[PDB]
Amino acid sequence: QDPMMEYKIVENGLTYRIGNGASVPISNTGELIKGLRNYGPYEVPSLKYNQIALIHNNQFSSLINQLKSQISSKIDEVWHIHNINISEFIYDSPHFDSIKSQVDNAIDTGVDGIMLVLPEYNTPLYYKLKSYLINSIPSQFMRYDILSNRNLTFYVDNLLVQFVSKLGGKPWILNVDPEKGSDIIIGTGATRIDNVNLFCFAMVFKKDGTMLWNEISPIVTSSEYLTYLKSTIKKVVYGFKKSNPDWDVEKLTLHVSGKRPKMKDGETKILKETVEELKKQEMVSRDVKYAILHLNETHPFWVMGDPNNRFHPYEGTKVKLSSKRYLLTLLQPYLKRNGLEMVTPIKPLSVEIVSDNWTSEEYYHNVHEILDEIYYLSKMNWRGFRSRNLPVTVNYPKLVAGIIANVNRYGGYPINPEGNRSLQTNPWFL
Amino acid sequence: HHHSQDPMSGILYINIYPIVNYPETIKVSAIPYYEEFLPGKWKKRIGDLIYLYGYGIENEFDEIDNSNALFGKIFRKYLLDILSENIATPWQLKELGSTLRLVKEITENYEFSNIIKLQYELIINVHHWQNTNFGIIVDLKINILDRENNQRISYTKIKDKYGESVKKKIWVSVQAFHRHLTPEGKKYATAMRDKFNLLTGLLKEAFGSSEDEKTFSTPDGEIKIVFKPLEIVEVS
DNA sequence: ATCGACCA
DNA sequence: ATCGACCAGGCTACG
Ligand SMILES: [Mg+2]
Repeated sequence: QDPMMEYKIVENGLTYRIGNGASVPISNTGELIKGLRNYGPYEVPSLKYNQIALIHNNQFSSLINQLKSQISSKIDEVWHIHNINISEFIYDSPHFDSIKSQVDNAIDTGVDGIMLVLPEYNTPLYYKLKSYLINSIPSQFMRYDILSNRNLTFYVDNLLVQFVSKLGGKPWILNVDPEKGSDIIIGTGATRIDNVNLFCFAMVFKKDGTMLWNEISPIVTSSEYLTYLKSTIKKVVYGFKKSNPDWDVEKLTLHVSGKRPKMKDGETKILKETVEELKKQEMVSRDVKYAILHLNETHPFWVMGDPNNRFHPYEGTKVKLSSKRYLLTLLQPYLKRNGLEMVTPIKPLSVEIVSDNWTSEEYYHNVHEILDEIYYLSKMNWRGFRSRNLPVTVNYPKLVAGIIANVNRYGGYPINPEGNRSLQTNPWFL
Repeated sequence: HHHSQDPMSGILYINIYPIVNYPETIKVSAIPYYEEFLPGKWKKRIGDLIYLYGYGIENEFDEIDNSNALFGKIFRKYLLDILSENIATPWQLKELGSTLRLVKEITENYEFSNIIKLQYELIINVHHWQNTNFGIIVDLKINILDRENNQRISYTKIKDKYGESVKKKIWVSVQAFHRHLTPEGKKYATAMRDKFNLLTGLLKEAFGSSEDEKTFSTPDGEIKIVFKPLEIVEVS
């Protein structure tokens, strides 16, 4: 069973669930946009004020009117968000104080989200503003200088995917067999931000791709990694459990990723201790079946496939490198209307099973269920319409790390995440 | 020796090149670990023993076979040490440890090649599957170097020092030399196939092999590497 | 920061 | 990011 350096392909047919009980196929942006505009997203966000603030420095600009135009029509026609008005706030000068004034002015009027335009590529200003907004209101940033030479129709309708998600909406979820897969998947690990400092993360997902809870540790040194890794994971399950008391977690999977201290034996030890402690504390089932997997997009392997598929392997290909390590093809060239697209070479994902408490008879059966699940989770991405060559359990922590590292590097506002409920349950990182 | 028969349309290929012949028994000799020990060729620390092998063997030694778990631990490093004595010009050794790294300056013409130096870097590891199956994993990076300095220059500083135009064309050139894009910076239909041909070509040149196979010499016996990417079949 | 990739 | 994206029919764009 499971012969090595052979390959098996995930059984296909996975679909999205977009609302009105409608299912569209994956890997077809045209079908998804058609479905969204006929049946809406899986969940239109319920808003307080039905009001969105647009902040910019261009008074009576034509492109600002075209932008506001595309936003207003597509938010109603594609995403079925009705009766939204867009109030404009002009900041006199492109500096933090001036822009923060208009931001705070927009908060005082009562808005559900802030769409802010900035003139150029200013990394410190962007992250100081982003960290401020993250602690206050859902926000979506834009650059004036780039939307000049873009087709604003593709620019806006792609931009709205993450903004609808930031407002609490649910663009689409995965259609998954309820009898297979994990009850929850915990993406956890850590990411170095300096040569010396790092932070731990843990993010709880349903098998349908939705994020239920997420926590980050404070910025610490590598000597404190294992301690905060255990504390971070326990706090995300606490938050998951209090918001889902009715959920007996009987199968659990841990997706460990991130460039982190090289303590694999110690990390596995502590992670197994954490699950046992959660068992004692009745956060998961007393007889929970679980597995710990290491997911890495960085590795030296490349896989070449069919000449009719741009010499690429097909989606869901599972190559067995060795007894407990696999290469998973998450993404492939996709049919567009007039033929197959041209791609730069696509690298597979390395998956290593590190620990489990399964019996020998169910081992290989369970391994391929969570390998299939890793591929399925690679089809959940609310950052836009194009697919990401990462499972959501690794993609979203990487987005969190990009904000944390840059805010720490350029001097933005601290996230203060544990206190805010919105930050724990909303994809503020998109 | 050990012969690997059929090691591994619907056929896939991986950047692992099989060592179909290798000595089934090797000479190994162990000594207690000492804290002044520093890693190097022909020795490998395993726990609190330091195993000597290959040219590090002198008088007193044990002989272990591919059935022993210790064989794979040592042969994975002893392989790279052997390959490191077989580098052909213009390739040079850059680094040797648990990974073997070779470099050559790219001499094909590319605009801005009087200020910016480019170098293929083959990154070589050893894969150990089944119980008796070994192969070399080869990846390819391209290093960007300021020719004045012979020192690494990032994409940011090139734009700073030499202008944004220069950086753009250098990036496109690296992608072209990687066979990820056309020399014109455009995605094309055979990129993955041409990338695999480039790996196989640079690898055969780095170890002075003109042909599909090549045999190398070890004190225990002769190794034989087949310079064709490993095949992956769909399970029955 | 539209996003999508990608040495250590 | 060096670049361009997505529907059926057919105003070959837009949807
Ligand atoms: Mg974003």
